[PDB]
Amino acid sequence: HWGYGKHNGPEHWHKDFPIAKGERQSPVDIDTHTAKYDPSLKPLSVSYDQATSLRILNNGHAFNVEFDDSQDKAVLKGGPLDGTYRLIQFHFHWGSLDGQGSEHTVDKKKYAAELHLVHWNTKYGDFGKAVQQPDGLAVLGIFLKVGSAKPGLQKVVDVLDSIKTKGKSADFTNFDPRGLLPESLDYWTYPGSLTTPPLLECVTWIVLKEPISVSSEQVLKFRKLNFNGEGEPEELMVDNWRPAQPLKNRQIKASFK
Ligand SMILES: Nc1nnc(SCC(=O)Nc2ccc(S(N)(=O)=O)cc2)s1
Ligand SMILES: Nc1nnc(SCC(=O)Nc2ccc(S(N)(=O)=O)cc2)s1
Ligand SMILES: [Zn+2]
Repeated sequence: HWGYGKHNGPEHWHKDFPIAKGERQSPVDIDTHTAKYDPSLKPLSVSYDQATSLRILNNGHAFNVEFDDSQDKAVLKGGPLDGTYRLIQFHFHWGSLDGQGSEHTVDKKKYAAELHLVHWNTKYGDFGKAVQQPDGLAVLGIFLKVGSAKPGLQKVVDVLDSIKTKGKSADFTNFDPRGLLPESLDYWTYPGSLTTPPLLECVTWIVLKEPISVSSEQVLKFRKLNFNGEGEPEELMVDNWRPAQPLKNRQIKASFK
């Protein structure tokens, strides 16, 4: 099955998922000088006051913090989006070292990690139908750099010891994802894809310009997770990022001057 190793990593994915070589794949490098300011773009509306986290899961590729998406709560609107997108999960991608880990890059700069808050378009009724549509998902991407600790991340960090291996989950209620946001909601946006198989071309990407700072100790704890299941050979969960893909016929738009 697919993964991040030499024999099953991103360069192999196209054999089982030929859309890997498609026209709107993610991530991409964001060339800041060629991204054009679009004054028609709206401020992003992130309304996470209500949300309701349920669980955290090690799925063998990353860990997902999952939300109850059965009601109109935790929604992303505005920005480049038409209509309302509901939060279902967030997860991260990160490196073996602080100098790599992000999926998107900024003028070729790689951040230590990248947070993806995943939302589905409520006009398609649920996530499984939404991923079959070109405007089905909106993923809010946030870069992580290593410096000061992010206090709002620590509850996530501390539960990781309980989901070390693939297939482990833990109750994870009352986690407020507002604690993971930077101050500014300035963003870049472009049409793309899921960055893991099945690589579906269903995502409006919204990537925040301002990174959050996390501590070295916080990211070191991400790197203690395992790709493998319990009682299998230990493979540290590191470098679970897809490299930048060809931009092809797309424009990246900036919300800010
Ligand atoms: N039952 C088994 N499933 N997988 C194995 S290891 C060999 C294997 O399946 N390799 C492999 C499978 C899929 C992909 S891919 N194209 O990256 O999804 C890459 C590599 S033994
Ligand atoms: N009916 C279906 N249920 N689930 C699926 S695919 C699930 C999935 O692959 N989700 C997912 C994958 C990648 C990303 S990402 N890294 O944010 O582009 C977000 C979300 S199709
Ligand atoms: Zn992701």
